[PDB]
Amino acid sequence: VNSFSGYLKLTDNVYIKNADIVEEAKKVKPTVVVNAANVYLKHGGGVAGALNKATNNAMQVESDDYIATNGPLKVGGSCVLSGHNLAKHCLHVVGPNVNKGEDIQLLKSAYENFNQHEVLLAPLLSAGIFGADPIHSLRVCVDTVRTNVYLAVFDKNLYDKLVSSFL
Ligand SMILES: CO[C@H]1O[C@H](COP(=O)(O)OP(=O)(O)OC[C@H]2O[C@@H](n3cnc4c(N)ncnc43)[C@H](O)[C@@H]2O)[C@@H](O)[C@H]1O
Repeated sequence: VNSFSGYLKLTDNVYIKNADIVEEAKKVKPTVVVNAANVYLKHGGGVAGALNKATNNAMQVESDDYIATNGPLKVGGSCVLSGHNLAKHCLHVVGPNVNKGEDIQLLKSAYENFNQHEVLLAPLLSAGIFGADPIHSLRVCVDTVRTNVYLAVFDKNLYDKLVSSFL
């Protein structure tokens, strides 16, 4: 469990690696993998689609069942579901959809959900299709998360820009 390796330490509790979060989950066997979700847990692409594909669609079946019973999440909110074959648990976190006008301050609330877990494998919330500036998402993560977060950044150019901008 939690076999993290090859990360660059950014702060006392935030680590970063240029990697596909799916390949990391398979190597690391984390207690918790974070999904960058929407409020309906419809895992249509990005991190969410990659995680769902790696669970052979079991994540989407489980998510549909949960939402049908319980209703949508709130923006900035989260829910723990099974991690299936990738992790013990998946923490589905809804960052704000900045491009659609949702309040970017909810990125703080989104990252605050990480603090209920001692160690997490995670992506940069809202930094893809939701349109938040990745450097900003990293800054909010560093300022908000107090537990141990291992960030997987798939794109090499972005990873280099994030590490350069942080260094
Ligand atoms: C389309 O629907 C989905 O996207 C919506 C949520 O959008 P988001 O902006 O919060 O998250 P996204 O996943 O787009 O990117 C977050 C960050 O992870 C990077 N990245 C992408 N794939 C990655 C991978 N396999 N491994 C590591 N890093 C990855 C991105 O380059 C970006 O920096 C929601 O509706 C959801 O169902």
